[PDB]
Formats: sequence, structure tokens, C-alpha cells
Amino acid sequence: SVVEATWNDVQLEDSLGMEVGYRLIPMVDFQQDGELLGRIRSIRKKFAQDMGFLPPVVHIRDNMDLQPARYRILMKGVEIGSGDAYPGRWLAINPGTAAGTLPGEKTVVPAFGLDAIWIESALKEQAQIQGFTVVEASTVVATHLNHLIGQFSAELFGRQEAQQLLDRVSQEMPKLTEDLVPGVVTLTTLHKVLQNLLAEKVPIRDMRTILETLAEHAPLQSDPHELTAVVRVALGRAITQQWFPGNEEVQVIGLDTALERLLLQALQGGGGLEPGLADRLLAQTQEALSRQEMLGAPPVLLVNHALRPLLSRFLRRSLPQLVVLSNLELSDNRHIRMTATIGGK
Repeated sequence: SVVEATWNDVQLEDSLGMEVGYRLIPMVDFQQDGELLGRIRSIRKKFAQDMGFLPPVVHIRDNMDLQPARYRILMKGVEIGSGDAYPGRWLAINPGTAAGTLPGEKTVVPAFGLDAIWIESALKEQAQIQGFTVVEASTVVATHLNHLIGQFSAELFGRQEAQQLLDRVSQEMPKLTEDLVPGVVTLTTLHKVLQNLLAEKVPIRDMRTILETLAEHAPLQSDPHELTAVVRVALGRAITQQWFPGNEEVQVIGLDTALERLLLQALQGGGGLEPGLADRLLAQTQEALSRQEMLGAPPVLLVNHALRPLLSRFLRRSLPQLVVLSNLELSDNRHIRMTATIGGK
């Protein structure tokens, strides 16, 4: 080569990254406009003021093995999503209800999970008025990034990100922090708690309540999978108001009184559930899920407080659409009504 090899030639693995074909470099250009880097900043901003932490910088490099207009989205090196985005063009998408068609390569685009037609620039006002939603091309990439962050936010929330958060908390209630870590709770434990929380879509903007609650219970208990369940109940009014806004009815999914004990039994001296139960749940569970999807009701299962740690650990890795709550985490001022059940069909 021209210049001698130095340690600066060691590229470390990026927490969150992106690779881009040459036809897309113009929208990821530092020097030129950067039509996309604007949209990425707005995602990282609107994520911290919303989910309570700053996602890690998106390291974008180009890679010439890719098609001209293809992007890969990477996490810690592994590709976690990819798609095609064409700069001169726009995208037209039916929300499921519009009528008409249009000229183009019909593609079930990966960013939205809907069917949609890439169209050229001038058909805009017509596509909007036939019933379509018309987006720019950077917006396609950006929207695709945004789903991937809010689906991997548990694994993007690394220990280095937890310390960085602890330092933002520590400048607005320094009392709280000075003696909770590494005093009563080790940063390992705190991180395992906030990660278990981000994992089930539970916002952690209320550090005031999470540290107050830990500092109360940490001396007499230090299993994260146990403190997690107790921070959850501290956040009950906030979790309730997440999936059930207003003070109207609470149309939940529940499980059967016998099935409850069936599992409650398998809990005590069991190291895990047995194979037979397994496949019955997921079918019987997806059964009740499909009813609520027609009725207009949310996908929330409401279980006994000792069953939630493990129905969510078991069901969610198949149907991550599913929210698994606890009767102890709902507000009392709320009217319940189990409008779908998990029993003998």
C-alpha cells in the first residue's frame, strides 16, 4: 500500500450501522445535502424524548457488493433488515382502503409490511387523491430504521448506554444515584432491570420512580428477574394508561381458572413447563388474539401476578405482538371485562 499499517486500521464493530449502495450515497453525504441524516437525527431525538434513552449513533458506510439502490441495516455486525430505495422516485402505499391502481413494480415493501408501488415524481397529487399515502425515498429508509430500533431497543440498550443514562439522571436528582449504585444495586443489576423493562415496551422515562422503588426493595432482594416484577407494579398507573388510555372499559384477554392452576402447579417444583402444554397454548393463545383483532380490542393478556414473569418469557418469543400484564399492575379505578379467554375453546 501507500501508507504504513497502524492500529487506526482496526475497525471495531458498530452497535448500530448501515451499508448503502452507490446510488444512495448522495442522501447519506456529510458534505452534500444529507437528506437522510436529517431523518435519522429526528428519529434518535424523538426516541429519547419518548422511550427514555438515546439510541447509539448509526455508523453508515458504503459497500459496493450491494445493488445500486439497496440498503442493509446492521446490529453488532449482523444484518437485521434490508430493502431497496430509489432516489428520484417516491413511494405510494394503500392504507388497505383506497381504490385504484397505478403504473409500477408492485412491491410488498419491507419498511411498512404493506403492498405499495414505487412511482415517479410527477404522479403525486393524483396518487394522494386516489387514496394513497405518498412518501419520499429517504423516508422509506428512515421509517424502516425506526421499526428496527423500537423492536431491538432491549439489545441496543447496552451497559455503556445504561451508565450514560445513570449520568443524565444523576444531574437532576443526584441524591437518588449517589448511594443506589454501586451501594445497594450494582450497575449490572440496574441494567438488567431497565433492559427487562425496555424488552416489554414499558417506557423508562420515570427513573425517579424506578430508583425510588429499587432503593426500597434492593436490600431485601437482589434478583433482577424479581426486582423487575416489583418496578413493574410501581409503574402500574403508567402501564395501564399505556395500553388502555382514558378511564373507559378495559377489554382484556384472560386465562381460565383451571388453566391458571394448571400452570401455577407446574411452577413450584418445576424447572420449566412440559412439552405437551407448550403447543396447546400458542394455538389457543393465537385463537383469542384473532378475536380481539376483529372486535377492536387490544392484545393484552391479564394474568395472576406470579405467572407473568414466565408467560411473557415463553409466549412473547413466538407472538411478540402479545402484552402480558398482571392483575397487580392495573389501576383499581378501572372497570375490567375479559372479552376473550384461553380455555377449552
